[PDB]
Amino acid sequence: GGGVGVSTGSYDNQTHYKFLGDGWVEITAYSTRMVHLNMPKSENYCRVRVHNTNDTGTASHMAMDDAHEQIWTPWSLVDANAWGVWFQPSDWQYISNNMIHINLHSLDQELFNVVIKTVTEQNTGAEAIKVYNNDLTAAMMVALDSNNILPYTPAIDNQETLGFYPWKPTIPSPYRYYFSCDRNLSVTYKDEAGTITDTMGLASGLNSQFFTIENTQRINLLRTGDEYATGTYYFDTEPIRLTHTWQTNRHLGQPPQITELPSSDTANATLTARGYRSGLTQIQGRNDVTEATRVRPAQVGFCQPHDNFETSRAGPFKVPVVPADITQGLDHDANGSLRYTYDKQHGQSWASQNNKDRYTWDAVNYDSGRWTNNCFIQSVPFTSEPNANQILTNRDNLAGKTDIHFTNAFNSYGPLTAFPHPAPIYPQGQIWDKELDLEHKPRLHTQAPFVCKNNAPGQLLVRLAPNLTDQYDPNSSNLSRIVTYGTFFWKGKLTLKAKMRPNATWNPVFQISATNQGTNDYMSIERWLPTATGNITNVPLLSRPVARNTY
Amino acid sequence: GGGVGVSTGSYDNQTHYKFLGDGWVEITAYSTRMVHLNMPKSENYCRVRVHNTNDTGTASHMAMDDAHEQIWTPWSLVDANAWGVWFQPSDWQYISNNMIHINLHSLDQELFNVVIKTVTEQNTGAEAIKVYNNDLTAAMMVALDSNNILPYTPAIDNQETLGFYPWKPTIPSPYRYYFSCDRNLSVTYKDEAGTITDTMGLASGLNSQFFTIENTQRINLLRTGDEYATGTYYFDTEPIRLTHTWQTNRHLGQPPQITELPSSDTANATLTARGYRSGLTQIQGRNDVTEATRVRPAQVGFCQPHDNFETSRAGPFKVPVVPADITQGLDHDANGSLRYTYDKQHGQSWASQNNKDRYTWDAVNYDSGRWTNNCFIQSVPFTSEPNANQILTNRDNLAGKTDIHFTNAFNSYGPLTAFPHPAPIYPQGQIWDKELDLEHKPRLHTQAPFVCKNNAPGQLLVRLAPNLTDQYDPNSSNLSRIVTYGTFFWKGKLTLKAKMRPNATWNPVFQISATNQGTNDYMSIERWLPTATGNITNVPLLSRPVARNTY
Amino acid sequence: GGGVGVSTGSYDNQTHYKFLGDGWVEITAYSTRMVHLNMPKSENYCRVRVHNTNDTGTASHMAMDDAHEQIWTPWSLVDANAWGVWFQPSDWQYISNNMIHINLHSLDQELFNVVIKTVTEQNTGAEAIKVYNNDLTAAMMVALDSNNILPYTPAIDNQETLGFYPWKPTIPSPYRYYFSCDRNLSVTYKDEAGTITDTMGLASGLNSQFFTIENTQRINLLRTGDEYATGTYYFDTEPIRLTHTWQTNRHLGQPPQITELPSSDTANATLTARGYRSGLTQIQGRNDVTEATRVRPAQVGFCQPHDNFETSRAGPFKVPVVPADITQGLDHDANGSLRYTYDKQHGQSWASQNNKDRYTWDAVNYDSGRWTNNCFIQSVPFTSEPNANQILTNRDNLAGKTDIHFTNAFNSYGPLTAFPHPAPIYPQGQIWDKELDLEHKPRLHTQAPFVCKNNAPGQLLVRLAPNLTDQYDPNSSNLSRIVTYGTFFWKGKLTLKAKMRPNATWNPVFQISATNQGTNDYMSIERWLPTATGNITNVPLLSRPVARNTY
Ligand SMILES: CC(=O)N[C@@H]1[C@@H](O)[C@H](O[C@@H]2O[C@H](CO)[C@H](O)[C@H](O[C@]3(C(=O)O)C[C@H](O)[C@@H](NC(C)=O)[C@H]([C@H](O)[C@H](O)CO)O3)[C@H]2O)[C@@H](CO)O[C@H]1O
Ligand SMILES: CC(=O)N[C@@H]1[C@@H](O)[C@H](O[C@@H]2O[C@H](CO)[C@H](O)[C@H](O[C@]3(C(=O)O)C[C@H](O)[C@@H](NC(C)=O)[C@H]([C@H](O)[C@H](O)CO)O3)[C@H]2O)[C@@H](CO)O[C@H]1O
Ligand SMILES: CC(=O)N[C@@H]1[C@@H](O)[C@H](O[C@@H]2O[C@H](CO)[C@H](O)[C@H](O[C@]3(C(=O)O)C[C@H](O)[C@@H](NC(C)=O)[C@H]([C@H](O)[C@H](O)CO)O3)[C@H]2O)[C@@H](CO)O[C@H]1O
Repeated sequence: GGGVGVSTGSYDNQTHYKFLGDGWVEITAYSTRMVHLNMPKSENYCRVRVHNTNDTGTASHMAMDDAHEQIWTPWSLVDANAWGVWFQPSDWQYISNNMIHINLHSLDQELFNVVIKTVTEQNTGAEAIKVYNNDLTAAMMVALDSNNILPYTPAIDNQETLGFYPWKPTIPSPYRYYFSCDRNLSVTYKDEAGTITDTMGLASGLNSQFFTIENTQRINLLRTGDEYATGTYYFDTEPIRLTHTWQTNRHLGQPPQITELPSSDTANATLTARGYRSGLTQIQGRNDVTEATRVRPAQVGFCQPHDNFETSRAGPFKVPVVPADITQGLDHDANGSLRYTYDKQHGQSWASQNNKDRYTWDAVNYDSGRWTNNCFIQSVPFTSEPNANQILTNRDNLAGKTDIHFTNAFNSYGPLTAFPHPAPIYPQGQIWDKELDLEHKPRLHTQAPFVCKNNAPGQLLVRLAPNLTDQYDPNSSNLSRIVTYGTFFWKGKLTLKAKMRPNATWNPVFQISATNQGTNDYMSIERWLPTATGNITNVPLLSRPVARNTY
Repeated sequence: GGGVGVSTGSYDNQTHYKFLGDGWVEITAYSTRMVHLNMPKSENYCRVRVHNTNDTGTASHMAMDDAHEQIWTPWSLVDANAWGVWFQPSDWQYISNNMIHINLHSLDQELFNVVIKTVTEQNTGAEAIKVYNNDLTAAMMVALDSNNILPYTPAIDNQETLGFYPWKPTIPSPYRYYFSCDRNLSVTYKDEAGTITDTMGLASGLNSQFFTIENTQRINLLRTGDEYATGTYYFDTEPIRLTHTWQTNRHLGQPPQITELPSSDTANATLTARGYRSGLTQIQGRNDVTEATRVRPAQVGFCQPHDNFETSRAGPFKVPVVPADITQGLDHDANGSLRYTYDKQHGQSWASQNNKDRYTWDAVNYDSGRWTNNCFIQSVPFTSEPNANQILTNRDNLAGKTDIHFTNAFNSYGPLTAFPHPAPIYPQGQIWDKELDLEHKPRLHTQAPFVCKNNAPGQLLVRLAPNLTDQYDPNSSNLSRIVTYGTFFWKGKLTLKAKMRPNATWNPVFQISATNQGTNDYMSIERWLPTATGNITNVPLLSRPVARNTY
Repeated sequence: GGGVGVSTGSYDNQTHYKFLGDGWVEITAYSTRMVHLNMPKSENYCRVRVHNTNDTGTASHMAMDDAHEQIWTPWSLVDANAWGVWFQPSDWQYISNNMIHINLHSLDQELFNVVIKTVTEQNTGAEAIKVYNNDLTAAMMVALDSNNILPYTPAIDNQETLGFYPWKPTIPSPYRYYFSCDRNLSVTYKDEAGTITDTMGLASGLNSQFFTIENTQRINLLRTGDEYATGTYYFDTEPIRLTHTWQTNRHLGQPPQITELPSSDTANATLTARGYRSGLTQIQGRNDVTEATRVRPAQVGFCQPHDNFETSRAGPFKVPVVPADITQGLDHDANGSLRYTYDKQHGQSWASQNNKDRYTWDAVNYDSGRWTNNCFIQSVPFTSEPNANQILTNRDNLAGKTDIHFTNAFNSYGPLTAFPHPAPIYPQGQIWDKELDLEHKPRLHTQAPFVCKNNAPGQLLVRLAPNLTDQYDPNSSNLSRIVTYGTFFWKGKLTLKAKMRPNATWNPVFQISATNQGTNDYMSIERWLPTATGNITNVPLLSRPVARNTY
């Protein structure tokens, strides 16, 4: 039933594995958090703009423009979407090593053991002690948006999701969303003479959308004995592959036939002379077949315009880039490696004195990357040994500029392009994402492995109902109210489908393994262990350890 | 149902006896305690090491090395395993006198009448009074580990088990477990010149295990009206014998036949001359049969290496020793007598000004002990009247050292060895123990009479759920929280099977009996009685009073 | 049906995995080999002795004595018992990483596609060409001993088992067994004056056993179209644990309670003073409790007499030693680490110019090892700070000899001893073994994980039936016969039961992983890969990667 002095739920953070048959595993991940909620700093919906002129008023600083318009709401959201919420590091190891693909099934959520307290300051003076006592009749307002009427607002974008540590309490993310506003910011370079427009526009009768939680939602009122339960949500998603691909566009198909086996282990094999070699090529006018010029089934990976900034009405923004392997040439931005910034709750370490910690994720698929300094375009009719005018290298100045080269603006994407879908990032990364409502849709989102086809799981919104003092004027601009905060337990259940991997290879596969301390190896075990004072860190685990044959 | 203002359980500490048939008794022992729980001194799992260089940095002090590595947890354990929890002294007398063997059957446990209070300090100043008031919505976290996933950690090792006095409240033991770390400590003697290594190692990727209660367990949340009940656990164990054996290896079999009965009560009987005596001996080349040299069915008891310190990766440790009778020669360590150190809650007396009280338990089986100064080895071919070179005594210096003798290093254990299983120690001693997970297992554990064959009874873990103030930063290193403590009642039911003893002897058997005060006899009654100020002591009762025929 | 020109079997070397339910896996390993058989070098049973006087005629060389007596038989045995026959390296990785325990179920064997050819030398002269042609009517003799009447003779002892490479043909091991003979070899040291007896004895009417394959067995005759199939054999065995134990005798039980948590990550925690500490110890006369001297449930591991040579009638031999961890002190022989010697067929590399390759296997269980220089025995009554006469160290000269110390002769094994069962060695190691027919049996065999309780799987014996020329005299001492050899396919199916491991730990477990070439790390991948000329090596894989809680 429930009431004062009776718990409305239980605490389960453990993860379970059922083996359903041959190779198939049902993974059930329970997660529970104690959540700390503060009375909102304003009772009102606010429409606020951040316009930073100090940064953008001076030339060439375009890329740091923050200017936008947002609706601030008194509500806060409980957002469970990150991988670090659901699993402990060893679970991720076990899944990553043993399973060929995995998929989302269902999601459950609960709120229980609501506690609301009021704060009074007794013994006013140098002592200034605070007294804490229960308000048994106070309520917490809870709303779930199942129909996704409100703007969809993943909390992991700002790393505001529930913490990754079962035994540490966590806080909600305050709910907010963008509002339509036009921005004009002119494009300049460093120390350029002129004037930067740097203006924002008036509200648009066309594009204005102001949503209210109270008008769009059914709000449940939870006192202490109350509990709230979301129904079971079911994902419709495609499974993601947990094995990386090594196999480049030059590894596809049948190798050339060697003339004979080499005599010693140090010797190299030889091939039929390229003039006499059989094969298929799209080069005209030459009788040759070379491993580089032979036709392949598809383009694996593609060149992407990198550090591309395009401007629509809202302002400049960087065009996303499909994550691919940074090659031996290490260039990160061409291949669009992800870079995370996160706090102690989600990562970092309590030993760290910095405000945030940063990690650059490199794609684990060694096939589709591009190494730009070694890319080139050659003139037609094709020739062996091109001269300087017959080949375009990455050392060539585009539009007479020293640091701009054709690979900056070059886009090779086309019908023949094939690339792997990027990989989940265990402690910090977005599990699922809502699909855009546009008619023509992207083939993949960049940050999130799973995209909900029809309807995303709802956003769970909470706030404290206001406690009013004895004096309340509805027409007053300032509102006096009782200082109040609350805590509650969030529990959720995430079910996944996965399948065990085969091993057909003679040789041992790569695995995620712990390593002794004292060597600086990334997997050195002490990083997953507590310290003497209880400091702990949770760092990104490599994913997709095991290789796969593409073709 | 339960709620605020309704008790969720009852208090039964009394012990019951059912007589089920011929000689068979079902013993049901109820025990109840009020338990006092403090908010944990840290919210974090901590990995801490104690390395005492002051003791081990100087030579010959090896035996006092404390160095290890442990995981400190915020959780506390309620541990009912000691004999002093379950029985009052007269119950132990009654069982020990009348019963030939006894065995464990089942165990139940309950938690009820949870009370949680918060502490505030009013009237700040010289008065500095504390105010106590109920937090009705606060919860206590409870976890039972049935599957024994967590490291198994008997609280009686440190004497941290629940107190032995029904009317006195008791406290939990904080839960902690060892963590893998390597230690190097060199071996030295007193005033030896050199350097002692005395180092500890870095964490091991191989051996590191860090467990979390939240990740491995299902935690129940208990408010005031809530109660928790363990299911019934069932022991699989072998019964233990409650009668001692007197019968030495020289008492086995048929005595020699006397020539004639003696003439007076003071006279001694005589035997057939050893040269003419019939018998069986393993001595070669002599025609004799003596009571000492005649063959016996088995070796009763065996010589043990004593004060043996062996070193694996973790450090030096003393090898355990099967408890046996300290003989007329009184030597304790050769026969491995147990020595307990315990506090007022478990023993001692509230009249005592010492921090702890100490008792040395001597084995009650008078057969299998070894008296070392009278042990010797004799050369082959055997001879009567050996000279100094033909016999090895315990006065002989081994490796040219004054205080080391062969009985230190000598191990006689073999296929013919038979010894009694040691005995339970009533007020302070471990009732049951979990079996090691190794493949080749010890025949008995040294401290505990009962060893659980398959799965030990679960460990019962508790903590207070954190109470947070109005200001909580998840990323802050320091955590401010409301001062909170709680109390609850622990109740348990331990069922035992026992069988009454026969008496076939003409003469009266030895019994455990009280004795008048004024003589210093160990059983003097005032030790079991309260004092004027209420001080009470509970001291070890001898066990296995009644003799038994071995063969 | 079968006949000339029809194959009687198929080639399956692949390994299969069925998932039967929760955590349970049925592993089916097929293995197939082409076997090359030569006409035996003698048609007779021969009783031969090797007596090497050159080695043992001179003092101190006792340990190299090879002297024995054997029955040489014309038969050869096909022996499938090694782990390297059944699995490819990645299969062993997969099993070793993911499975907590494993057990033998059944064994099948087949012989098919028998080919027998005769050799004639045409064009006698400098050319001396050999001609090969089929003898269609020739037969191969096949016998399986199900009842184990013949002496049991594992071929892996000499590393004569079928090769580890599916695509490489292999040869049988010629069948032979020991014959009873007495040897006298006196014990001497280097450059000792005297005479060494070094004799062997005459045949014993008591102990002589001469077995014949033809008299004890039913032999099947296989021509080309014939095939042979063993029935299904079923093992009765205990499963073996695939997880190592780290937990030393000093890691057992509850750690001491620290006074307070340390202030900084560099600080060490402190414990209650040993004089005031509660606990249980077997030391008498001291009021202390130390981590080294506190009582533990059992002895984990034990000291073993090492390089112990005992002599029965047959000669000197080294006493086996239970494999245990070689500690930080690295001493191998005290802990009995295994050392293998093997050829290219079973290992090594075809790049190697040495005749054999050698590997020393160190036990993977980090608990039960002994580090001998740090072991010591201390005098009674116990004292802190012993002087030189009060402690026996490993630097102390035993019997006045420089290099002999008490740990050489010291045996701590007893009732309290517990140790792990050693681990399987993947490429080279014996899977199963027959149990000795003695009444009192060893608790484990040293080399083989699995011991057959009742009846071992039969030995499969083969030979070519003799081809006789036109001239045959039964009474002639020399036998002229047609040069003949044969080939056949051996196929076998080994079924195993295994169970997946749980992971309850927060931190990542250690795993077997491949590693990039260019670092000298043991797991560097190129060792599992072919070379340019086709050379390949198969090296021992570490086993039991994942840690386990002992207690
Ligand atoms: C090209 C050049 O001149 N220098 C580069 C250098 O920029 C690059 O990274 C630097 O070098 C250090 C090497 O110890 C780190 O890699 C630093 O990166 C940090 C970061 O991104 O801020 C530090 C941070 O602490 C790290 N993360 C954690 C959880 O500790 C991350 C992390 O290692 C990476 O993100 C991995 O993806 O890196 C940065 O100052 C180095 C890279 O080796 O190469 C030089 O040539
Ligand atoms: C050999 C020698 O030089 N002297 C020994 C002496 O060590 C030994 O014990 C001492 O003598 C007194 C006699 O009154 C006690 O036996 C002391 O032992 C204590 C102990 O272990 O600390 C005192 C303690 O108070 C006692 N326990 C309780 C509950 O009161 C225990 C207890 O009596 C024993 O453990 C019984 O097992 O003993 C100690 O100072 C004596 C023993 O008689 O013999 C001398 O020769
Ligand atoms: C104590 C001392 O004076 N020297 C030891 C030394 O004996 C010991 O081993 C030697 O050092 C080399 C180091 O490269 C090898 O370990 C050699 O061992 C061999 C062997 O057993 O013959 C060589 C062999 O090729 C190796 N096996 C394979 C398959 O390649 C094996 C193998 O590495 C081991 O058996 C592993 O168990 O070793 C030997 O000459 C070294 C060990 O590091 O330590 C010195 O201190």
